[PDB]
Amino acid sequence: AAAAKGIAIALLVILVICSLIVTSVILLTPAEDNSLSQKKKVTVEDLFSED
Amino acid sequence: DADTDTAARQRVWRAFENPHTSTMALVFYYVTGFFIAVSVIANVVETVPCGSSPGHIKELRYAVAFFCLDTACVMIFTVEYLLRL
Repeated sequence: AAAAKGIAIALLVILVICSLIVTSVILLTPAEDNSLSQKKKVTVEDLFSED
Repeated sequence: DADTDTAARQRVWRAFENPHTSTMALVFYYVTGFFIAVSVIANVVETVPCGSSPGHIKELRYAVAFFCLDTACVMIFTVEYLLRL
């Protein structure tokens, strides 16, 4: 019981560390925000515009 | 009545085979069960729209990183299989 609870807590810690390692792995190749123009394209009208 | 179960690595891998060696076997089996559970639930949840699919990204999370979790867990599976061998 008490020893079983202690060893359960030990394995809980050694799985928490592995879960944190997994979080580090998933954040090792993150792409949260991608740089992109995300605005209007180029048409012939703006070519013939004074701009 | 005559099952005659016994108890350097020859006894070590038997102790691993033992379901309960207090400190060692409980850890060895609980952590593997956690790995298999997280693996199967990850394989399940990669289908729900909001989880990992273009089910809510058409308007604009769908982070394809559960593949890394699958790789890690199959790595655990194969290293454990090598240990069993």
